[PDB]
Amino acid sequence: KLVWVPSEKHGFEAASIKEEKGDEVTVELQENGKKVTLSKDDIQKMNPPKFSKVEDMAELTCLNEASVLHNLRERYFSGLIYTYSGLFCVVINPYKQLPIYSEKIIDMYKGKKRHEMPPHIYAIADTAYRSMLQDREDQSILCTGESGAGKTENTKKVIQYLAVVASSPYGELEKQLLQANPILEAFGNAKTVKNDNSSRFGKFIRINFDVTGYIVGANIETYLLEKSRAIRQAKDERTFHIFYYLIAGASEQMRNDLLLEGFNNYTFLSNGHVPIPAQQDDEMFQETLEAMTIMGFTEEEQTSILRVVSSVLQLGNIVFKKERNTDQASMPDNTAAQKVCHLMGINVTDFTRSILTPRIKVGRDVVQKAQTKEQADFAIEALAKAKFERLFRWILTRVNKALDKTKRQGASFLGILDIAGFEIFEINSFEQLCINYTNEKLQQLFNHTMFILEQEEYQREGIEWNFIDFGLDLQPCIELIERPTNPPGVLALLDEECWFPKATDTSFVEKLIQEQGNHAKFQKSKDKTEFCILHYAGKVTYNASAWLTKNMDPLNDNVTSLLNQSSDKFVADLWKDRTVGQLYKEQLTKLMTTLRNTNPNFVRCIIPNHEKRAGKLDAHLVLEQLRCNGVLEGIRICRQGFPNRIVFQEFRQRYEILAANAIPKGFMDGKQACILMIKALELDPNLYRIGQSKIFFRTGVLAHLEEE
Ligand SMILES: CN(C(=O)NCc1cccc(F)c1Cl)[C@H](COC(=O)Nc1cc2ccccc2cn1)C[C@@H](O)CO
Ligand SMILES: Nc1ncnc2c1ncn2[C@@H]1O[C@H](COP(=O)(O)OP(=O)(O)O)[C@@H](O)[C@H]1O
Ligand code: BEF
Ligand SMILES: [Mg+2]
Repeated sequence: KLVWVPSEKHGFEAASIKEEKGDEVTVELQENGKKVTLSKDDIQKMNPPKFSKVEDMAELTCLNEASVLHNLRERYFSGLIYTYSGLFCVVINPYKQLPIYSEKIIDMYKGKKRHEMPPHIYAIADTAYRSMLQDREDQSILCTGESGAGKTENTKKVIQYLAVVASSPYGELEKQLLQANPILEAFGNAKTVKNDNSSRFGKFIRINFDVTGYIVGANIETYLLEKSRAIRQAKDERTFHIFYYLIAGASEQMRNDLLLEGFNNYTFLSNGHVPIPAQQDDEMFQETLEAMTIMGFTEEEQTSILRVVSSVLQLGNIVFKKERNTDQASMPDNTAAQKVCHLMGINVTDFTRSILTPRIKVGRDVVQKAQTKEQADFAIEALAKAKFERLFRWILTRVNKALDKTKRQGASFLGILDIAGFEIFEINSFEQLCINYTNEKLQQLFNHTMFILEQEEYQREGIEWNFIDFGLDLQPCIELIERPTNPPGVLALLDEECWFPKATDTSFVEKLIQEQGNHAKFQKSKDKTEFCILHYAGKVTYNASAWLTKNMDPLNDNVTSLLNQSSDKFVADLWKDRTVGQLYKEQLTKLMTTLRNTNPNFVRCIIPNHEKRAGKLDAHLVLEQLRCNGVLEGIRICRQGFPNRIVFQEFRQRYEILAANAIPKGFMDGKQACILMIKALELDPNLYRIGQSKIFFRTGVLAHLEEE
């Protein structure tokens, strides 16, 4: 007499039905004994105890939100962070070190089928690896989820599994491969209120393989680096790890060399020295230097990199005042300009002139215009973000150079996506639009993949599949963001608005209301810069402040030129060289085109709590992520159809006891044997469907069968 009822504290909770009266049901909570009257439709059927901590939730007889949630909860507290959810995988961040990632465990998963061993990331990495050789098709592992859910941690475990199994211990390439993320994270990761090691970029790591299956090379593409983090940070947050590593670690000689001057003497360090618990910045600096040594970065490359990190900071120490009774920019103190110019290998007078009085061509004449304090601050800020992303791109292209040095492309690859998941913030700027546009494509991919896997399964069994593409639901929303013309999208109207002379951020929004106002996935807010978009996971209020500027990404042409002709060979290489929106759409088209031609493996990461705590599972927050992931839409769709499918030999062996009379003494066909057991059970012909190898059942039909 036990059931699942909705719970404000636990999401769902065990309770027993004491009295029924039509739709009204009076339950008694199996925790505190408190009486609760609620509707029959809020009540959720509970699974037999033989399903306690079930490794694959597709095995559940009663498929419901309450049963799935409890299955993940039971596993999580038993130390079990991995759970298979039929066609995809779920990972709940333990926030503690688990002993599941040793050399013994790697060897145990070598060539094992998904069902042959307990759930692990190693098994996803192995099944995709074996399939790549067997089927001769490219693979992908998609580690999705919120900030601090476990995307980076899992992505790296796939790398360390494959660097062991697909090795030619480890070997120069595999040793270097394991150093890519230590380097990239030093420059692209930061301490955030959500994650002490948040990825402030997204990546798709492509590992290349020999016909035999040996790692032959690798390439990494990065997306959306938060270059604005170099300038200023929110309360209790840090810039990229590298500034703290360098300042904390650098030798007495290095400090003097690169003109480094402590945590409190830099404006680009908004909160001074903020520490990362259980981590020392000086230790991490040595750990980063070591990784760059393994990757083959010469001491000169290492030192020129730290010299750029130092100049990025100095830029954010230059102070502009105003000439008396004018808006005109003045630099009364040359101290910072001199220090940064010594580092950038450029002339200080030529730099000062390039920031305060830049020469601009008008045709045919050239206007030397004096800048306002505001324009010069924007120019120095714009240049510091631009230098930093150009330093990340250089470090990245050098890592790729080290990792594809063999001039070998292989017969196949295994792509590993680790990009930022959907998150609604207080301010959702142009970057959030791009991140949320990306997830509209990654969720359409997942939805459509499940739709193909099922369409193919239903066809094999010869059972009727009356469903339209599950990916098509996310299509109008995408068309509101991309779509070049007929109704032009959000980005298309931005690109067009950036060309208008008098154009403003409000101007852009007014034009957006005028063009997309009555679009299904559009809503007017309630501020003249604000607008809403109804994404798969939820309504997001976007603020269009400085988007026109963000899409244009302007830099002072004069200083970029000086840097292009720097006396320092490295700085010169950085500045060796149309919209931000158009360029990102290209990156996403190219990534989606890649992913669409690989067999995808989904690894849905779940954050247990917003506290960064071990053994604390926030039920309603885990529920909120399964909704967002598509898990709850999945539970619904499979409830609608046939969730339980059993093979004839397994149906007979499992339920021989009940229909004892139906099976006559002798040899008989599997399909034939079951028909008679089904007929003896007097099962409704709407509840079942006989397939070519498995019997398809509606939800709770097999639960009824579960009796002794
Ligand atoms: C019946 N089924 C299950 O795995 N049921 C458990 C389950 C489904 C969904 C969310 C869940 F939590 C859970 Cl436990 C297997 C194939 O069915 C799927 O997996 N479809 C599916 C469709 C979706 C459609 C839209 C959005 C998400 C979706 C997710 N998924 C087939 C199995 O017999 C063999 O693996
Ligand atoms: N499987 C795991 N085992 C141990 N710690 C983990 C695991 N997954 C995540 N963590 C913890 O969570 C933190 C955030 O993980 P991270 O992968 O960087 O998140 P994100 O999904 O934002 O990339 C890590 O610093 C670590 O403490
Ligand atoms: F913090 Be996650 F890596 F976006
Ligand atoms: Mg990450």
